[PDB]
Amino acid sequence: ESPFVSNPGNITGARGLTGTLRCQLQVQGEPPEVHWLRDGQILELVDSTQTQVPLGEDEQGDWIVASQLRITSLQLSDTGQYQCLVFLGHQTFVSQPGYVRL
Amino acid sequence: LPCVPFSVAKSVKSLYLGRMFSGTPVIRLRFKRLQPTRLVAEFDFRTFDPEGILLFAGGHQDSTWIVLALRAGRLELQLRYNGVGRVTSSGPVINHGMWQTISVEELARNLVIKVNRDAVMKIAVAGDLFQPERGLYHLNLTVGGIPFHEKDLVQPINPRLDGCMRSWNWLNGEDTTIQETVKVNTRMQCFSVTERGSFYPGSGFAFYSLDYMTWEVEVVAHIRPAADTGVLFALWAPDLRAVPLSVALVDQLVVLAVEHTALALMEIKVCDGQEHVVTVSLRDGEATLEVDGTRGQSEVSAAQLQERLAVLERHLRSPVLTFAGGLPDVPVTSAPVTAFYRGCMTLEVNRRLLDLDEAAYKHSDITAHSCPPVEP
Ligand SMILES: *[C@@H]1O[C@H](CO)[C@@H](O[C@@H]2O[C@H](CO)[C@@H](O)[C@H](O)[C@H]2NC(C)=O)[C@H](O)[C@H]1NC(C)=O
Ligand SMILES: [Ca+2]
Ligand SMILES: [Cl-]
Repeated sequence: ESPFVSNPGNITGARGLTGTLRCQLQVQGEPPEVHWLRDGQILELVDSTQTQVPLGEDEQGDWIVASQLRITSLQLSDTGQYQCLVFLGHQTFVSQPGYVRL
Repeated sequence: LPCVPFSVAKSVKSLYLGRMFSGTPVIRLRFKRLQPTRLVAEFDFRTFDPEGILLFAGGHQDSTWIVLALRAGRLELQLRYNGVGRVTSSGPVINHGMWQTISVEELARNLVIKVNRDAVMKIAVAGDLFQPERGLYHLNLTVGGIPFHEKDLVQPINPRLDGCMRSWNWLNGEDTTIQETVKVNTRMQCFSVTERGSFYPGSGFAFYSLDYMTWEVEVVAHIRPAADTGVLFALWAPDLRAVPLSVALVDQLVVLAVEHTALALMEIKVCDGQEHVVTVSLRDGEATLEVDGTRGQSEVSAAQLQERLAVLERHLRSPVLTFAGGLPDVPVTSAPVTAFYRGCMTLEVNRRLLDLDEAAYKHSDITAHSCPPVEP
């Protein structure tokens, strides 16, 4: 069952548009890094802001984890299917996708 | 049911920095950026707390970072730049409980710290906080603490910070995650209004390890209570499971006691929402209790006092723990009052203000450096 509480939206518009997509999850224990995927490829080069908030009184309790990806100038190579992915142990979970095109 | 209710009001758009038990941060942010990026952070800030960590920005422990902090009511910056660490400490008093704007910014070859738009610190540095890798620019930022043990700061510090942020801005980003999750977790929000002291909701205590050796016990307590009953201050001798000294509210009176026997009583208007000052002084062949300048009558003969003070004297030669706000579930026959305190209180013992951030143990629901007001 998915830790993702929310999944990236869609962006759809002109060459040069700036916008954001985000995703959020909730996990038990040490919070994972969030990886942004475009057509199944983890993007190493991104404008991203990741937030971790511990909910319990202890770094081993629950955490909220969010990531925001930003597209500064829309163009063809930014086009695609966007999803967040995390590794919890050896397990993997992918979010519902979002779509960017022109 | 408490005779005097306290305000329960919290501000929805705030962030409580003192929520984590250990000076673990309440927020962790990690930035990846595509072009060179200069640190900029701006937040409003309110505390009465004179010491603790506001934020950390940089890479990691033995790398390059800054930490902005409070020491002695004033801002302290610590920096590590390629292996070499440094600390400066400058500017106006911060912990006055009034809102104020703090900016931290990377500018040319300087870091610039501003209070209410006044630059109060400007330090030359050789390097950038963002760490280039692969044409990716990386930075970690934590609020309300640091991501490593405080051992390894340039200069050690107690990072617990009973303080508050609002209207924050990190790197001019438009992410609204922090605001949204504070909204839904009241525990992350601050008292709408704070006044001075420490708040005891009446579910626990703090303790310390203090020496009193002739010998001496002086306590001044400033209190604004919610309830007519509760232990304010006490000593507890673990090995004999005894309570060699206590000062407490009971039914409306204050009692100063040695084990079970009351040495003095003073009347007090506990239920009027007013502040009061309780002071107690004891030493060889002397014990006195004051409430707001007036002295309580002795409850014991001169002969029984010497017996009681000599028992207390005996007790102080062995280890005792000093308790504020309650006792550890002791025998009902140990002391006159064994209940928890509810309300606001500041304590000073042998002429030293007790900082609750420094207790050996503090129950997490006691707020160390602020009290909500009395409820209108
Ligand atoms: C930001 O902080 C993280 C800690 O989350 C740093 O990454 C860790 O670095 C250690 C050793 O230095 C590695 O062993 C870990 O595997 C890392 N953990 C994760 C989850 O990545 C990271 O380096 C910091 N960023 C920068 C720029 O210094
Ligand atoms: Ca503190
Ligand atoms: Cl508000």
